[PDB]
Amino acid sequence: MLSGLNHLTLAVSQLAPSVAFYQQLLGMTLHARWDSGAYLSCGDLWLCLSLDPQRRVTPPEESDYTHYAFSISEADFASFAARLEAAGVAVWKLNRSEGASHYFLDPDGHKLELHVGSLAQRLAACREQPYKGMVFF
Amino acid sequence: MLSGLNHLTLAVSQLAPSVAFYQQLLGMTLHARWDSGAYLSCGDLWLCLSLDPQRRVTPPEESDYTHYAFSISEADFASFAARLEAAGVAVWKLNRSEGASHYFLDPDGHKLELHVGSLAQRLAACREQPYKGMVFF
Ligand SMILES: O=C(NCCc1cccs1)c1ccncc1
Ligand SMILES: O=C(NCCc1cccs1)c1ccncc1
Ligand SMILES: [Mn+2]
Ligand SMILES: [Mn+2]
Repeated sequence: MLSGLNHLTLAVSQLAPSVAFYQQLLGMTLHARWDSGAYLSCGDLWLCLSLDPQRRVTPPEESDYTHYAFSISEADFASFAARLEAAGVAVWKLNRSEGASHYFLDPDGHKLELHVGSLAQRLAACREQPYKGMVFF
Repeated sequence: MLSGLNHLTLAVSQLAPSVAFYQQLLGMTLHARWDSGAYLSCGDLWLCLSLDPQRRVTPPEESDYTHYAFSISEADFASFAARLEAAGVAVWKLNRSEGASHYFLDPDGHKLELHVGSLAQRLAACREQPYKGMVFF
């Protein structure tokens, strides 16, 4: 039986800018680094950066919608988004769904998001206003 | 301040086979499905499957090392891996370079993993068998 997400591994083309982004800009804790990767944590999340020459710096129009959302409080959302903006971090989508969301790109074009709100909150909103074809279990 | 992973969203090319993979084969909990997506949970993880016409079925030699690992206990690991194998689930890696792991593919070629152990346990193991050049902070 699976009990949760164990870790998220992102392939990166250059380790130093990726460590700078996740540790310094995004404030994650750096636990270890080696010649070809790093381990960070963000709350319960175990993040691994893996140096991979096969990683392409990928424009958002050229990747699918797969993405990784980080939790932040409503109170902290706007100043964190403003930090990303000051740092020149690109946005790949505008929010049009419930709960605050900021959609931003990492140095290799990994699609990231800041989101406020849980699955329970989303399901409650969907019960009131179901998406097309929506069924609950 | 970021506090963990709010959700993982995977782009899928065919919604029904992907729901079946995560719910029926992997045992995740299905909460809702609609014409263009589904919401599941795996312990605390919120997983969203999003139907995306841009998603391609991608062989593992064509994608980078980005991957998603799910936690499983030491008692359950081997029999879960063996059932994925008996079900014909494709694989993408064999060498256990980060502990007790089984590497397998979803229907679209998303790179998945079963892993036993926490970040703390991996750091302790790495102190004895470090990756090349490893430093601990
Ligand atoms: O997902 C299933 N089987 C693995 C498919 C895959 C082949 C290669 C990667 S995943 C499945 C789900 C429900 N009922 C029967 C079978
Ligand atoms: O063996 C299991 N599930 C995969 C079955 C499938 C085979 C092919 C598609 S789904 C299982 C056993 C006990 N409790 C929960 C799950
Ligand atoms: Mn999202
Ligand atoms: Mn892994």
